[PDB]
Amino acid sequence: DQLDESLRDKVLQLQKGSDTEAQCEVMQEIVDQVLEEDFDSEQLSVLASCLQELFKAHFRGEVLPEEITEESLEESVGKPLYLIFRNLCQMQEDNSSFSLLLDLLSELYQKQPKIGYHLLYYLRASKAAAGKMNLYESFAQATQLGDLHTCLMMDMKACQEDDVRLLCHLTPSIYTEFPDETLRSGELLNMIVAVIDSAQLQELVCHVMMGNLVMFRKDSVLNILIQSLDWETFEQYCAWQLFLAHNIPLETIIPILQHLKYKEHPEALSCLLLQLRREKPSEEMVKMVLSRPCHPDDQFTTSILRHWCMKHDELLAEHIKSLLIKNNSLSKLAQLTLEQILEHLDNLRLNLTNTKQNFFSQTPILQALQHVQASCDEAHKMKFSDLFSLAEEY
Amino acid sequence: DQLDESLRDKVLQLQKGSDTEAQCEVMQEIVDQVLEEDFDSEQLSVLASCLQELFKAHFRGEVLPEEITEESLEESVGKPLYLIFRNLCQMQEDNSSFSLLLDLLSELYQKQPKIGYHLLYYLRASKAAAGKMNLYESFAQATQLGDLHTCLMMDMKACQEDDVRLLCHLTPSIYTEFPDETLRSGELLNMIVAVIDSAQLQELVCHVMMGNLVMFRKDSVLNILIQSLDWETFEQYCAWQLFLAHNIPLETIIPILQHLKYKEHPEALSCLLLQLRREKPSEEMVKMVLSRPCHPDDQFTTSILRHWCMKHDELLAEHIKSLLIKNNSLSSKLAQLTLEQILEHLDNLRLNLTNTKQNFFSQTPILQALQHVQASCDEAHKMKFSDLFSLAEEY
Amino acid sequence: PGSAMAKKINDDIKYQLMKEVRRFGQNYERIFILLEEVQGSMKVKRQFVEFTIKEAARFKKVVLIQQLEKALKEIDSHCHLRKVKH
Repeated sequence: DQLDESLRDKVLQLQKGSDTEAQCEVMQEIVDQVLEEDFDSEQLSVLASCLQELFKAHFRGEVLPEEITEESLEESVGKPLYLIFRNLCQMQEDNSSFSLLLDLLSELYQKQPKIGYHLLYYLRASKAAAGKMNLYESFAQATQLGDLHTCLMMDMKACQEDDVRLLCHLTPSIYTEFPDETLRSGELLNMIVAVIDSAQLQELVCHVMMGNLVMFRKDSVLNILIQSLDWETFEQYCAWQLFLAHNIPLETIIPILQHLKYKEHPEALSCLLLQLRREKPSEEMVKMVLSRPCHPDDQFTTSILRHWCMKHDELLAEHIKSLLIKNNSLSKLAQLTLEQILEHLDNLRLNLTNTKQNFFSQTPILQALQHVQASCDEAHKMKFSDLFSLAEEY
Repeated sequence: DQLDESLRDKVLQLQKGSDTEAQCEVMQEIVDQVLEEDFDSEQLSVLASCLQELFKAHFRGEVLPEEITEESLEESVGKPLYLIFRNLCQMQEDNSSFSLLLDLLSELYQKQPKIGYHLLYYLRASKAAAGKMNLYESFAQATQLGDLHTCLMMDMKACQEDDVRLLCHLTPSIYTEFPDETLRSGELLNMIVAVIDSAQLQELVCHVMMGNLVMFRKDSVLNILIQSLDWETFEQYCAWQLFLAHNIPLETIIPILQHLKYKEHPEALSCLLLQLRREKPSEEMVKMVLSRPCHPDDQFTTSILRHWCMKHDELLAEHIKSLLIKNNSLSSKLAQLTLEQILEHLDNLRLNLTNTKQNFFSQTPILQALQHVQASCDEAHKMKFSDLFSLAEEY
Repeated sequence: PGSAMAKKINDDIKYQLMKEVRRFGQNYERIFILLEEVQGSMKVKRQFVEFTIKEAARFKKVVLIQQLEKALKEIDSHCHLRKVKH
């Protein structure tokens, strides 16, 4: 016992005779000879073995046509192995053939772990699918683990190892028709930014601006980026570029700055630094700039301050006044925060000499300066002699 | 040709007793033994050869100390070869011994090209010269080439090959002290962005923003950028970052767009696309963006159009009219060809915008300009742009 | 064709080769130190070079492609001498 004898010739029928047209019409037979004769709930596994070796012609090479057109897709859905899917979309839910075919698939994916990202490709490529993705949902249900996200991530990772051109092609449709299982967590992001070249990164960046792709929501994003500080230089770099495309305000992610260490987060710091420049500084943004501790090597805080104060002398001075006074009142951490803020200001002052602009000589700073002198011992007052004594007059 | 015996004995004392202080006092003796009188002429040829064979001992071990303090610099430069520099720092451009002592170096440079960037180092390392780089200009106009730029480009490139950590250290004073030589040629930039990591990229980016480094000025940059279109991917990414750090207006370099090709400048297209997002669109910018060829796989155009048409709807519509006017009327052949491109771009935007809820094409200044333009073009196009032009009828 | 180790060592390499192409700078010695480690016939050894070229092109790493081209030259000559010798 092995194959079914009334079927043994059908196993090798289309093994040679291979012209696309006389293949799909010589395939509809195999569909309907499982309905009439039930073929158990176990005979499903034997047909999977002799079709895996049958369609090796297909899995190697490319899955995508050269020219990106609807008929170019239709040419690749016309391909023999893509008929099964055509059947599965036309059917109905309560129909017991909906699960029967599904269990043939859920067994064929089990042997060949690449039917998954094919399934995704079909459901976009073919217009017999009608865009509907519920068929992939049905598939991931059937799969032993039963989870859609876990399944999706397996398929995409397979695709990202096999045909990156396809992974880039699909990425808009995946993030669109499955927002819940995609947007929140950036494993799918990490997958993409680990294979995409400069052309593809642009390809994707345009989709975002066309509004044809969303890879982040404002609630999900800051978490993803936190996770990005681990990735490879260019993955991180690619991630920020995709973020910058999205138009979420920099305020949403400004807390990330607490997580950014000089000696180890340069890609992340660079991008953020070069973005912070073009921003009307909110109070919180100032607060975070000031919150990073003073290393003599870390030039980032004085970079961003010098730049902000050119463009926004007073608005900034206000912010420094508020926070200064706010921490003046509030002690152990208050004095450490105050000291750190004072130190930062001193670095800026020892820097700003190279310009004859006036930031440090305006009232809202001056006010806040002498005011916060009160709550100081000689340990501080003598260190920042120059800074304080710059505000002698009142 | 062979060595003078008074000099010869003291050569391999450095070799035998290889202890710092004594060697340098033994080397000081060679400086005083080069003066005397005539003392041949081309004796340095073999003199530099032996010292080269002697000093190739430290021309392998990387130069910058582990700790970078101003005393670590002075502590590190206490090498016998470096004292040869010290003497020249404590002289004058109009001395008999000077142009003779320099010629020793200019003969040694041929037998050890790594002396070039070593000089550069010393001048900025020791406060024995503080910052008197004038010595290098002498050194350059003393090389066979006699040109300073070309002489500098040789050492920095040599330095990039040999000690990229030094290259990142020297950059600021190179760009600072030789602005004329540096700020213009994209050779030094390419060089630099070809070896630096993202850690060193930030360091540069910060120097610029602190105002302690300028790597291009506005009248030079656009040319440097056209050149980088031909560089490696990351080299470009870095280039565009350093640009973003100088705060030269995007207006300056906007003409670059004519050059940017869909299929072959993805890096700069990205970089630019995300910079244009931040800008209030000017007349120029709108003209540039529209100028790009309509390529059905190029999404740069409608991407920046959409985003402008949605942050700055009125200002854009203004600019779009302005141009439509400037093209319908004022070489008609070229005019009509250019105007066709604009129309195609506009149509693409029209189609995109139907996936959202914005009354851009609704606003009047747009219609007035389209309405006008239709009556003055060939009837073949009038029917391709049916959908586009039809949206004006109701006026 | 080969062992469990080889099959996998070749996968670990492919991965690391891709990380290595995406590094900043122009030190490709790490790439070759790695490419020497590939397991199997000169066919597959040259398949690893071919692949690295495809990658380095995406990143326009022109010098690196030159040096990969020289490995390819050397892998070819050796193979040409194989037939001559055998």
